[PDB]
Amino acid sequence: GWNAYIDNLMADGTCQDAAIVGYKDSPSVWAAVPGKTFVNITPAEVGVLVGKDRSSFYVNGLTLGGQKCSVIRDSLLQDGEFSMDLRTKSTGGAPTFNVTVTKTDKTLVLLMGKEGVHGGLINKKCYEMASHLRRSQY
Amino acid sequence: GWNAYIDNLMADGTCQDAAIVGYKDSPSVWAAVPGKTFVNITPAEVGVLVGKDRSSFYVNGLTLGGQKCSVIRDSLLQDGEFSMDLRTKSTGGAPTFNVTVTKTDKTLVLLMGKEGVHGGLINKKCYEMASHLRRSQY
Amino acid sequence: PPPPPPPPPP
Repeated sequence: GWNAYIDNLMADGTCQDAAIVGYKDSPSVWAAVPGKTFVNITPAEVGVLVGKDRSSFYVNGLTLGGQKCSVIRDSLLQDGEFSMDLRTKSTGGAPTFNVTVTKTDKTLVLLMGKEGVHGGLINKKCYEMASHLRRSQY
Repeated sequence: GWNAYIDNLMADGTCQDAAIVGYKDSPSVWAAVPGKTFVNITPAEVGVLVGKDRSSFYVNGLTLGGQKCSVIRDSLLQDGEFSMDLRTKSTGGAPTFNVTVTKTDKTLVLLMGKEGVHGGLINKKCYEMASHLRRSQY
Repeated sequence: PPPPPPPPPP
């Protein structure tokens, strides 16, 4: 059951949002955090994340469930790396959060840290979840 | 993922096989040493392990991955000493090895030592891994 | 002594 991955990912308290998105064939949220952002990711957005054309990222970012983010590093489609570091964009002195997106054979794993959690910590949790999945042929 | 536990258990070179098996709901091998015995454990064999008949397998042992084994001490369902000790039935052939099956909340940690390796050493290794697992809610 | 891994898929 995919919701168990959500629970596992959310356990230590460092994250405020998480999702497991299926991008192949017909993209959909397999599991996410109800009442949050990632749960609202659209197939259009998922298409943007996995398209071969990375033009817009460097134009003005992208959105995740409506939430606009800035691309710190895009290696999502790059073999052996399969990761992309983001940062939410805010208005006013509202905080910004680190977001990481990793990709596997059939899945996209998304994690949004809470205010104050370092991007490096978010990247490790995500990458570790992604390596486990790809080992199970997912 | 679970692969690290198998690597950890086998690291000291005293064991020839190891496995972590989920027994709740639908028994499944979560990780086992490749090309060996435990990787072929079946839901029926697991059923016998966590079964109600705790003395029937004393005259007629049991099978793990097809391998016939002799129960030399059964304490799997006992408060505290949640372990079981067995030997590999050298009905034919020649080499006999010591195996230990330990139980946690959701898993069964199985260990098989190499020829000559002291049983208690397999028990220590298998028992400490499960102790780590149960304290980690597993 | 690593942390407990994710459960197996589905």
